[PDB]
Amino acid sequence: CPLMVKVLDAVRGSPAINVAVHVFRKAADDTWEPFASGKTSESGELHGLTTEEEFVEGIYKVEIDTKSYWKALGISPMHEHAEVVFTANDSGPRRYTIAAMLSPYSYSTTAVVTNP
Amino acid sequence: CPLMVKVLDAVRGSPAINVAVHVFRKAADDTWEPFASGKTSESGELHGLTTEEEFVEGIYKVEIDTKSYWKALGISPMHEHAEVVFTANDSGPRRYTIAAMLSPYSYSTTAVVTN
Amino acid sequence: CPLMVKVLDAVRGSPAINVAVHVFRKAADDTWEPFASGKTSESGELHGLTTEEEFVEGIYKVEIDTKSYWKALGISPMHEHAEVVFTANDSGPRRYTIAAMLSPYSYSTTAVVTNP
Amino acid sequence: CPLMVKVLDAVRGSPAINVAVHVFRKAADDTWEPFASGKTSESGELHGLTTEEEFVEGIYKVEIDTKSYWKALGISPMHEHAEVVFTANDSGPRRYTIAAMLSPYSYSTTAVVTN
Ligand SMILES: [Zn+2]
Ligand SMILES: [Zn+2]
Ligand SMILES: [Zn+2]
Ligand SMILES: [Zn+2]
Ligand SMILES: [Zn+2]
Ligand SMILES: [Zn+2]
Ligand SMILES: [Zn+2]
Ligand SMILES: [Zn+2]
Ligand SMILES: [Zn+2]
Ligand SMILES: [Zn+2]
Ligand SMILES: [Zn+2]
Ligand SMILES: [Zn+2]
Repeated sequence: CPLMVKVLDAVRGSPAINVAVHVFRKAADDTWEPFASGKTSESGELHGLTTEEEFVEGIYKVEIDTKSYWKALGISPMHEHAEVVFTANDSGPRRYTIAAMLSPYSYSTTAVVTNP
Repeated sequence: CPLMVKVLDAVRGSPAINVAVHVFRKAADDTWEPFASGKTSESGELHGLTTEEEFVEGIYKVEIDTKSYWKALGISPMHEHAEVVFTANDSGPRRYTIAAMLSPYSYSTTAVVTN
Repeated sequence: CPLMVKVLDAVRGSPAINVAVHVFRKAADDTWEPFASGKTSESGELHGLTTEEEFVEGIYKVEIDTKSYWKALGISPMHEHAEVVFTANDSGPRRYTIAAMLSPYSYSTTAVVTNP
Repeated sequence: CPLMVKVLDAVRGSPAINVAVHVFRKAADDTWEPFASGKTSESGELHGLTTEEEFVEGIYKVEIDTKSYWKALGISPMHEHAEVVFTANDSGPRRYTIAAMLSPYSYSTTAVVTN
């Protein structure tokens, strides 16, 4: 995969499973145009988002749905999504994995970028 | 302070000094409206952004400028900004501190909400 | 303070208040020797640990007590403590702030080192 | 694998490759006893450390060598190791993955435990 997203639950120490994810690309007029979407697997991973020729140079946003993921805990989180923005391929053929560790009021994200 | 932002440099182990911060609020037409701005102090802190009256319920984005902060290192980061989005909910005015610990390809943020 | 410790609760979005903290210094025989202790304030901070004179060069461990901090949440955490190790003062005086963002199965810790 | 370790470089945005990992268990006399060791692969992952029979309930420390890892950056880190301590199985038996995202003056670590 040119783009893969992986999500972990830092409260229970488990993959975050069946969670919705939306991907956008910034367009000419400055709006976020819809690019790809899905739900995470049993390992907290979402594979198969895009193709090598669809994944053109530009700026991308990843939105992970969190509103009710912690409902069973009794806590409402800081926002309805966890989100990251990244700039891609100003420089060539590269593959990206976006990794997120999530809690209701805190998260850590990392972009791992490799040249095949 | 209804809203304070504090920024740490996780590569050199120090406050991030003199870095630009812009804050926005989501508007009627779904675009981001300019809300408040300033630059961090000697301690990495930014006070005085807004007032209890201007800071109504809604959805807010904090943008921290990182385009050149890493140059002397010889590394260009994952993106020209670090961005945090939060919802200010109920009833009921709260005070917010947004803390961000920054590296070129990673970041950890935390929102602390009191009252 | 030559040494200050600050603790945040990443699950509830609050300072972590009334939490026990232990500090140790490495000895010759390679055992950790007790060096200072206390409980955090209403701001999640612990001030007054040591003096400039007592805070000599060496290797230090900070232990934050977490066993039952999240009991009211229904979760047992990954360990009875969150711990950090650091190497101190190599040239001239330096002041340290150890900051920790805590959840049951994850944490983020940062050392901020400043020249007075 | 009953125990897997994975290491990421948060400064360059890549897996941490060929880095040394030593694992210990808290012994009778309260000292750390050597338990298992290895080096990370091209993916930043370390598999094959132990067996279901050897990995009994107890307290374990994972030590990641970082002394010379950012020398080429020009910075000396907060300490010569990154360390995680966890209690097992507590449980038992579960499978553990310890993930660490590393910078010179910071780190983030997460234990994922499955049955
Ligand atoms: Zn894939
Ligand atoms: Zn959604
Ligand atoms: Zn959002
Ligand atoms: Zn203030
Ligand atoms: Zn800006
Ligand atoms: Zn941006
Ligand atoms: Zn103090
Ligand atoms: Zn204790
Ligand atoms: Zn311990
Ligand atoms: Zn070694
Ligand atoms: Zn394996
Ligand atoms: Zn060590």
